[PDB]
This record gives sequence, structure tokens and C-alpha cells, in this order.
Amino acid sequence: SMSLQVNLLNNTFANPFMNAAGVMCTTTEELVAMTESASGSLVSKSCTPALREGNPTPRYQALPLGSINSMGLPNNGFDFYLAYAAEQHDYGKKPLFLSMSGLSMRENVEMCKRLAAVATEKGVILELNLSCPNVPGKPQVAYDFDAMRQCLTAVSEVYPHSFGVKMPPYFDFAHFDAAAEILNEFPKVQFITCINSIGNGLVIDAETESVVIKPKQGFGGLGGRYVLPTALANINAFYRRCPGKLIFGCGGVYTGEDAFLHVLAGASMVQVGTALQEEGPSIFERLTSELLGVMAKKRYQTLDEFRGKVRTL
Amino acid sequence: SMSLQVNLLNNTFANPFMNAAGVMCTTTEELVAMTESASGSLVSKSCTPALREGNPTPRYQALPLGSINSMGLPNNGFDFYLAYAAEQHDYGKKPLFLSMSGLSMRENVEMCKRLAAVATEKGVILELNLSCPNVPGKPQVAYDFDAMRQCLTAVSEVYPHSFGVKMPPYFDFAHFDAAAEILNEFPKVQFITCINSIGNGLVIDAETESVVIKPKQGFGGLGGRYVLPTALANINAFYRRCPGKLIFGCGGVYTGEDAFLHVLAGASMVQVGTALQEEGPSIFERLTSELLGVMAKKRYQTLDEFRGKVRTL
Ligand SMILES: Cc1cc2nc3c(=O)[nH]c(=O)nc-3n(C[C@H](O)[C@H](O)[C@H](O)COP(=O)(O)O)c2cc1C
Ligand SMILES: Cc1cc2nc3c(=O)[nH]c(=O)nc-3n(C[C@H](O)[C@H](O)[C@H](O)COP(=O)(O)O)c2cc1C
Ligand SMILES: *C(=S)Nc1ccc([N+](=O)[O-])cc1
Ligand SMILES: *C(=S)Nc1ccc([N+](=O)[O-])cc1
Repeated sequence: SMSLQVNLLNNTFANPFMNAAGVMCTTTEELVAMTESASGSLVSKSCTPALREGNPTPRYQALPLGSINSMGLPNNGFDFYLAYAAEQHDYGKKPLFLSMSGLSMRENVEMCKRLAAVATEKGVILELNLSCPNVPGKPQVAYDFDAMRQCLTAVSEVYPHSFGVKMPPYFDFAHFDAAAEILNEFPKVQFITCINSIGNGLVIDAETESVVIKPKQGFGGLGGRYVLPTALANINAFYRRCPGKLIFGCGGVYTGEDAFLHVLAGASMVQVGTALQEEGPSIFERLTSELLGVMAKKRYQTLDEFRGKVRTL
Repeated sequence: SMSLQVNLLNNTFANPFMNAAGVMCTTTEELVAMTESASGSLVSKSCTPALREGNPTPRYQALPLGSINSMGLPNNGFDFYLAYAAEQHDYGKKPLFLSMSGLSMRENVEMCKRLAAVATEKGVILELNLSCPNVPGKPQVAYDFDAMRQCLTAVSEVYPHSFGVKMPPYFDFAHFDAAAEILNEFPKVQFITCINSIGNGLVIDAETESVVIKPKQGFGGLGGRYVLPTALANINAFYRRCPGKLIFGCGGVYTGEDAFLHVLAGASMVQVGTALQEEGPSIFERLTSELLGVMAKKRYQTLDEFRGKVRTL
């Protein structure tokens, strides 16, 4: 009598779970493993026009309360992910998202021109990353509203399909309002993924009296338990301000209960990063089971019964 | 063989610990209790020109990983805190900071003009709050760099003493650079307190399917375990970029080990919020004991030996 089914953008998803871009989605082996998993969908590693080796190691550290990273967009390059979407992915198993993270507006425009035909033919869906906080000297496009509007205009001009945007967290209603106003100008922006990491935290190991990652003097994006209330805030803020769009939640999901909170805040899909990095794709079997358990105890049969229904006081 | 003594701003402090502004420092009884505690200093509740009731309750909630609040600047008004500084505080016991949070430039200018004489005569030190994330309709001043420059210019023009600024967290090196550039233009800003809460998080209780505080649809500032890596990042970022100024740490301190991390990142004083709210002023006896224990095990005698000495890779 229950279902985790999600229906959006002319697709049916068996459940709302997928990986967060960047986690377990860089290589062919990883993409196949995600496709064979119990997840409802998957997204490929944020790509640049050419391959990148990324930042020096160590560049990721798991922590009691989450994780810190400065990966620096290590990826196989756009051609590789385009080929996976065009020729290898089994769409009969689940829908596929492709994450794009060009290092300039022109880079994104040029990749989008080429992605267009594959989206048309095969149905891959674009998630445009406006938020990488780890490439040295590169600005957070989404923290620059003028730049964001220009980039979405440029992409919209050449990309004849719906797409979504991956956003960094905001921390002020003025910013939520400004960002929402811009996103609402673009009807092709049909979903907003909240959130990328909390940027530029600094973890210090008391025992070693040192930072724990090599790039950028130890500063890196935070994920995991640290970020859940910030993620819920951003999911709900955009759920409220962009009623014409769907929200994908990302941040702090370890359990079915955490997923329940994402959906209550407004999420349609729920992405899993840090927890997936630590547990592997088997996590999706556990999460679907747990979310159904939470729903059964609460007497909910479907996600639409409580999506966005968080009660205020 | 050891000492927690700190010497700064023409004052001597027995140890680096003090309350965070807003926590246990609103009433006469609270200010006396802080003065009688083992803390090295104390700061009075951020004040407005007149008494203020603050936001509707519930407006604070303790959490497993910290706290969320939207107090809304409940305070007894500037006259009350000025009178405490001028007539009641025992400067023989410890130095006193007064936190100011006018709701406009004019309000801060007018309060500073009156504060000047008491600072001259009694030695109270101003901590100017540029970061409160809980007043409905009024965004963080320090998230508007032009507003920040104009507030600091006004205060510097009318206030004939050194002072400090309480800052919200930043999450991007471009913002650390921009904020530091502005702060460095004001020689009277002799200390920077990093950080105020991580603004506008949203805590949802899975059991009640609701938010946990009443104001602003449940959106409120995060404190406690959630914010420690963000606090360390901000402390260190400004320690590096504002070499002519002192950094005061605030965020996620529950133990002597946490305090040790603040100091390693660059902190001179260490402020305690959520943990003090939950434990009461007796916490300062525990924190001084724990910090000395950490230093003993590490064979450090003084704070100067490791302040700002966090090792990078
Ligand atoms: C190792 C690692 C690599 C990541 N790579 C990407 C990326 O390529 N693109 C992206 O949009 N986000 C990336 N992220 C951010 C995640 O997608 C996610 O937004 C963040 O980790 C928060 O989710 P979590 O709390 O589930 O980890 C990465 C995160 C981690 C830990
Ligand atoms: C109940 C409460 C009241 C606060 N009031 C103030 C305030 O009046 N002025 C201010 O600058 N910060 C205020 N803060 C923020 C704290 O000073 C501190 O920056 C923040 O809680 C992070 O420290 P923590 O992790 O030790 O809680 C308040 C925090 C709490 C929880
Ligand atoms: C808008 S998408 N333009 C853009 C993309 C990426 C960068 N970057 O180098 O971070 C800048 C501008
Ligand atoms: C700076 S001196 N004054 C000030 C205080 C508060 C605001 N505000 O936005 O509420 C603006 C300027």
C-alpha cells in the first residue's frame, strides 16, 4: 500500500534517492555500480571540457560529524560522460543526470551545445553546477548574482531542454530572495539542488595540531551531519520562493529519517554524498527500507502526502 | 609551570575564556554571575538604544549537535548596560566588553557618542555587532560590504577609542579577502570576533513534523558542534589576513580541547555560547581546568607557544 515513486520531467523514478554529484560517479565502474544499485537515479561527476586530475592529496577526510574535502573537480572530461549518457547507460534501469561544471561561461555554453542532441535522443538530464567551492582562485558563481543571471541566459540560449542548477547554501533571507528572483526568470530551470557543501570550513586535528587536507591551507567544503539544518533551510527557502520548480535535497542524509526531513522541507529527489562515500552503493537498499519504515510508522503511503508540509509555529 | 594569561588591549586577562554575547549576560544577576565566575572576561548582551522584548517564544532550542535560535535582540537597552559598565562592574575582578547592536547607523552613532566617556573613565571595551541574523526584515550588515564600510566609517568618526567587531561567518575566499580589506582600512578596529551563528538554518523535528522555533518560520542561527569547522576557518582566515589585529574565537566550544583548537587557529580570547547556555557559568572552572590539562599533556606552558601555529600540509 506504499510507494516511494517520484514523477518529474517526463520520467518515473522508483524512489527519490540518488548519489550526490562527485560521490561514486567518476569512473565507468562507479557509474555502472550506481546504475545496478537500488537508487532511483544517479548523476555523473561534475565535468569540465577536458579531463582534470584535481587537487593534491590528501583532499578528502571523513569525520565523526561528516566530511571535509577539496577535490578540485577531478573528472574524466565532458566527452567521457557524454559517451556514457549516449552509448552506455541503461535508461531501462533508471534515469540519468549529467553534472556539468565548466570553469567559464563559455565552457558551459560549448558543452551544452553538444549535450543538446544526447538529451534529445537518450533523455539524460542536465544538472548545472553553479557552486564548486574547491577550485583555487575560482569564484562561487552563485554567490555573484549578476554572473549567475548572465550564465543562465547564455546556457538557455543554446540548450533546448529543461535542466536544473546545483546551488551553494545561502544564509540570509535577502540572498534567498535575490537568488530565487533570478532563478524564476528562467523557465528552463525546472529543478534546484540544495545544497553543495558548506564552503571553506577548516578542520584541525587536535592530536596532530594540523589541518587534515592538503589543498588551500586545509580549507574545504563540509558535508554530512554538519550541514543538515543548512540543507533543510535552503531546500525549504527555495521550495517556498520557486513554486514553479522542483527542489532536490542534498546534505546530511544518513538515514531514512534524514530523507523524511528533506522531503518534509520540500525535496522531490534526495541526494546522498558523505554517507554514500563511507558505505558504498549498498546504502540505497538500507535507505529505501528505512524511509518506508519511517513512512509506515507515520501512516504515510506516498511522498506527495507530506512533501513540503513541514509545520510552522 | 603553566599560565592561561592573555595580555591585550592594554589589559591583563587571567585566561582567554568569556561568554559569547547574548548568552547569560542580559540581566544584572547574569552579569554579576559572569563576573564572579572563573572566566577571564565577559561581554554584555548586544544592546539597542531602548529596551527590547525580542521575538516570540519558543525562540531557542538546544539540540544534540548544538542549538538553534532566533532571539531577536531581547535586551534591557543601552542605558542599562552603560550603567552597569559605569557604576557597577568590578574592574578589579576582570575586564568588561559591551556589545552594541543598533538597528541603524544613526542608532550606533548615538550610542557610541555616549559610550565614549565611560570607556575613557572606566575602561569598558566596545564589541560592535555587525552580524545578528535574527531580526525579521534586517539582513546581516556584514553581508553587505558597502553597509559594513559605512557603519565602520561612522563609528570610527564619532568613537575615540579602539573597538572590535563581531562578524558573521563567510564561506568563500573572495569574501574573506573583501571583508579583510575593509577591516584593514580601520585602525581603530583592534579585534575581530569570529563568529556569530551560522545564519538561517532550519531544524525540523521528525517526531512532530514541525520546526522547533516560532519566529521566521523556524529559520534561526545555528550554534554548537555544528559550527566548529566554520568558526575555525573564519578565525584563521582573518588571523592571516588581518595581521595588525587580534582575533577572538567564538563557535563550538564545549571543551578545553575545542578551546585549544581556537587558539591554534589564531584566537586570543575564546567565547562560549551554546555550551554555557546549557551548563551555566560553572563551565569556566571546567574549561580552564581542561585547557590546562590539554596543554600539560602536550607540554605547552603558555598560549603564545601555539597561538596561530596550526600546521598546513
Ligand atoms: C568527495 C566529494 C566530491 C564532491 N564532488 C562534487 C561535484 O563534483 N559536484 C558537485 O556539485 N558537488 C560535489 N560534492 C558535494 C556533494 O554533491 C554534496 O553537495 C555535499 O557533499 C553535501 O552532501 P552530503 O552532506 O550528503 O555529503 C562533493 C562532495 C564530496 C564529499
Ligand atoms: C541565545 C543566544 C543569544 C545570542 N545573542 C547574541 C547577541 O546578542 N549578540 C551576538 O553578537 N551574538 C549572539 N549570539 C551568538 C553567540 O554570541 C555566538 O556567536 C554563537 O552562538 C556561536 O557560538 P557557540 O557555538 O558557542 O554557541 C547568541 C547566541 C545564542 C544561542
Ligand atoms: C557562469 S556559468 N560563468 C562561470 C562559470 C564558472 C566560473 N568559474 O571559473 O568558477 C566562472 C564563471
Ligand atoms: C552600522 S554602524 N549601523 C547599522 C546597523 C544595522 C543595520 N541594519 O541593517 O539593520 C544597518 C546599519
